[PDB]
Amino acid sequence: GLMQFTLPVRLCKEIELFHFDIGPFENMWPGIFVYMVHRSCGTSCFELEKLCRFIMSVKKNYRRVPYHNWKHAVTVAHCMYAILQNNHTLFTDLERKGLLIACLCHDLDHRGFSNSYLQKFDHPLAALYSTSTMEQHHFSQTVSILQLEGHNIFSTLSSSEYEQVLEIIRKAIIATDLALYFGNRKQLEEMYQTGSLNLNNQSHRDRVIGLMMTACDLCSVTKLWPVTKLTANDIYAEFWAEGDEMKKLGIQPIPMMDRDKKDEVPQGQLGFYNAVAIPCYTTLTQILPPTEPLLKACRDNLSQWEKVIRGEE
Ligand SMILES: CC(C)(C)c1ncc(Nc2cncnc2)c(C(=O)Nc2cccc(OC(F)(F)F)c2)n1
Ligand SMILES: [Mg+2]
Ligand SMILES: [Zn+2]
Repeated sequence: GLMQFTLPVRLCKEIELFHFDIGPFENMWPGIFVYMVHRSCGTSCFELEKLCRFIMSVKKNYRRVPYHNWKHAVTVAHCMYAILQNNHTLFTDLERKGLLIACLCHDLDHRGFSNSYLQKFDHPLAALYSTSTMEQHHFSQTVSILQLEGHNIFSTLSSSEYEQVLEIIRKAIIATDLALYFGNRKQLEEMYQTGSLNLNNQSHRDRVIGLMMTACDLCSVTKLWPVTKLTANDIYAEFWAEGDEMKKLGIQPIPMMDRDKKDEVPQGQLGFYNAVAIPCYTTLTQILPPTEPLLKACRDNLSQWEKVIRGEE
């Protein structure tokens, strides 16, 4: 009970900031997650023996891919932690429990290929889950691990609290399907502007959690430019591999996934910032004003890509 996780001074201070990088020491990441769980949720939230066994099972079920790896799981969980800590009173106990676990589990068993590639390959998962293919698989993987003997971190919740938390996690993971983000933000924009947004409405909370999940999932665009730029190599490493696999199926991939078209990436990032990233962090700042540093970091990084295209770097 009295066993608190403590980080070195520099991490203890920087972990509270949105632009925190979790560092290259893999063996510190579980402790960084437990630290955030204890401060975000409480030391009572989870049995430490069960939590530690859950964390290491999740880690085992993330693959050795360039981007959709264990580091991403923890990095996304950290963004959620920063949003929850800056929005203390807005979220219930069950939501702070569920969401940190949802983020850690949101890309479980990712092979580094899009829902689109699974469909064109005719992968079994595409037959099992017609839409949001990988995300339904991520939730499936999350339930499987929870049901491993001595892994059920929610055991002390009631039947209805258990069913509520797993429903928060399912919606949260399904919302990381970027295909579902465009309509979710648009609805949230209308609701905010017409002033019909109501956080006591469960359907409206769901949409706001959805947007929070997109913002956490994209948080690599909200880091210091050195972090954002080097993470962008890992992301394009996966895109170009999928491009290669499309060519193998006899399909020219989109320029974004074509390694023969690397020159187009700077402009491709501009579109992504303008079409997805900036809108996402703007709506989020409108609903949750203390999340404004994500929008500011994201705009700084937009400018850095503009500087790449102008040949200044
Ligand atoms: C896996 C998924 C959630 C979809 C994702 N995550 C991070 C991304 N960028 C990133 C940037 N810097 C560092 N780390 C990650 C991109 C991306 O660049 N997506 C992208 C890039 C170009 C065009 C495009 O089309 C779209 F705008 F319609 F989404 C999408 N996509
Ligand atoms: Mg995903
Ligand atoms: Zn992700």
